[PDB]
Amino acid sequence: PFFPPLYLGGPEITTENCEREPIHIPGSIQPHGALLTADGHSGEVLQMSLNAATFLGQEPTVLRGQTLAALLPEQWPALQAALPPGCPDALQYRATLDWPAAGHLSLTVHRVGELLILEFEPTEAPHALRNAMFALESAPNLRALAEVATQTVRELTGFDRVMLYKFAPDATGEVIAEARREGLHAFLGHRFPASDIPAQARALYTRHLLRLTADTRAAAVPLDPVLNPQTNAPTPLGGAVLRATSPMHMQYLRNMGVGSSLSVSVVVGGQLWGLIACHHQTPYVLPPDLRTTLEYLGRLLSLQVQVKEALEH
Amino acid sequence: DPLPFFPPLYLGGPEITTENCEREPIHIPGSIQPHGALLTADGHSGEVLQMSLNAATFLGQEPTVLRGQTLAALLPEQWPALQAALPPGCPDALQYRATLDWPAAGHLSLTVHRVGELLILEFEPTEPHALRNAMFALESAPNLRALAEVATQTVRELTGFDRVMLYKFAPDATGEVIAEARREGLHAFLGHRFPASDIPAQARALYTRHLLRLTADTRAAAVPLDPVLNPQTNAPTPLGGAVLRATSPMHMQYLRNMGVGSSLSVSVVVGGQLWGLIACHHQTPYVLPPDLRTTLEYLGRLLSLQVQVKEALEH
Ligand SMILES: *C/C=C1/C(=C/c2[nH]c(/C=C3[NH+]=C(/C=C4\NC(=O)C(C=C)=C4C)C(C)=C\3CCC(=O)O)c(CCC(=O)O)c2C)NC(=O)[C@H]1C
Ligand SMILES: *C/C=C1/C(=C/c2[nH]c(/C=C3[NH+]=C(/C=C4\NC(=O)C(C=C)=C4C)C(C)=C\3CCC(=O)O)c(CCC(=O)O)c2C)NC(=O)[C@H]1C
Repeated sequence: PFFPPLYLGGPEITTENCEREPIHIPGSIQPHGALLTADGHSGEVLQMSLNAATFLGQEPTVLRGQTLAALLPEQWPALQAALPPGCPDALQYRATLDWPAAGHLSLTVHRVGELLILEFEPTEAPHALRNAMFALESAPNLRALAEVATQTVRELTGFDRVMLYKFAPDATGEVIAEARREGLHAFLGHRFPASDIPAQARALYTRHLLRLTADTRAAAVPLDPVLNPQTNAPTPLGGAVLRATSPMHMQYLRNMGVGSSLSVSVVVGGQLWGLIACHHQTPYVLPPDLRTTLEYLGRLLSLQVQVKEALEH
Repeated sequence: DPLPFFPPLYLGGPEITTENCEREPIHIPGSIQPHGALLTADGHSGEVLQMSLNAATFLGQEPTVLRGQTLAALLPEQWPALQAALPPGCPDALQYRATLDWPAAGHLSLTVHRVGELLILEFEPTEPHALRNAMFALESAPNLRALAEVATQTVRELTGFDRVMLYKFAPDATGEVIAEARREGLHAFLGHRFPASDIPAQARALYTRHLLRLTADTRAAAVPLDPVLNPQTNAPTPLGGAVLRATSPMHMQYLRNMGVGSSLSVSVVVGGQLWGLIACHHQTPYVLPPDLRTTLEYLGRLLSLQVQVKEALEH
């Protein structure tokens, strides 16, 4: 099963119970964005991140009464149609708001049962993606495909190190390719145990395909209330990219000397084949539109991995 | 019966009938569609060899001036990028794309690929979260039918085409419209079935490698290359990888007979075989700009993946 989260007086995680930490219900988010939850029917704002006032420019109480209808007039009917009751928690809808306080915000919404989860992040506003797609397709074998993928991602993102991590049948890991800035250690060829990406983590990475930590020293921002009014239970955040990253897993990025990280899951035959793993030495908020490019690349790599593995077997 | 290609018309080959369907060399027509321009150049020196006859009017230069310069001089910023992206021995399927600001012609899209020692350069005029939203909707479709319907409707919304069908090949290469989105008033093709020779086998092989072709105007005359043969080889210039390459007159006649002014399709490729086709119709001529066509190319790949996934959920 899982332990209760901390804020419901559950045990503090260790290296003894690595498999039961509820990474999907931390009750908090990373501070480079803001999150609201809301009722599926009424559009009634039920929870907000204590930092919402910053991004939205709204007097705190104003929000926690109001309706999405009021708050987002153009958007609220689109949401209603895009995310019908009963849809999967994996389905997401995005829009760009030209919002008074903040030039442009990206809005990302998904639905978990009766709750809409809304994420707001700063945003903005060429051929590198098309060029990359053809490059991946003409790679002659899996090894070269891995090399092209890591190089392409590094060029698109500027990340200090981009690896292709591959899981063995027992969940043992292997960096099989790596693109990195001069003057970093080389993790190419190394392996790591199946514990280092635990079992509920690989389960969530199978369904929600891109997760990231923007600053390994930033404090999480609580949800208020912490419990969903609807249920008097924890809000599932597993499909939110803003959802707080396990302090366990941030402590290990710090011990490595990483200040910003990001992965895209590579899913083949319904299973987690491997990750596109990116490292930055300093804090780094990759904007939403560039993340989208990596999300596309994730799908394309998933296709090409199968194609390429089929021409060996 | 499968038989080798005839020589093209310009090398004294025969004209094409219902008898000799399978034997047109559809890849080497010696000509392009008039809404863009094409140059060929030597892959090592960058000497310009062939050009479409309309090139002066896209590129704003006399032929003899174009042909008298190397790509190093014509494309000083792109020439080194081309050479890195398209190394000798690379496959003909690999494409490099850039946008140019050309004085006389505005923003041009440049698409380049390499066939042996030849570079082929295509120039076309070029011009929010719809793709991301579509990607997730496709993935959440519960079964093959719902996927097919979401895919057709999405493509129609993105493009404005009068008719978008998903066309699926059977094992005998007969096909069948399994989903479609269509303009009000058009008659349905859904569930119809069409004989194998409707898409003959020399073109199904080509659609397994080069995943997007179109006819922008089914009455437009093709524009010859000049000279017609590659001076490197005194042989035909391979245009199977060029979206501009002129479209065969037997195909063009049939689209005309169906009342179509504009066509397009992306291939859906599963396990190395052509599974089907996102076919698009418009009643009037219609040019879809290169950046919009890129969205369809990306959807072609997504759909190939999702078709595998939906079919595996099915035994
Ligand atoms: C006692 C718990 C441990 C633990 C937990 C844990 N790990 C993740 C996710 C990841 N762990 C990774 C480990 C590596 N990072 C590397 O750079 C390398 C190799 C060079 C390895 C083996 C990786 C890559 C991930 C994926 C996430 C990412 O970095 O982008 C989680 C899940 C966190 C979340 O879902 O928010 C958890 C709880 N990992 C351990 O190694 C032990 C100490
Ligand atoms: C003697 C040869 C004949 C022939 C020539 C020919 N046809 C193609 C390609 C296509 N034919 C298609 C037929 C259909 N169009 C539809 O709308 C439907 C159903 C609703 C069918 C069955 C299709 C879809 C294609 C593919 C092209 C596209 O979709 O855009 C070619 C190859 C063209 C080229 O690569 O240059 C040729 C030479 N067509 C015949 O019917 C026979 C008599």
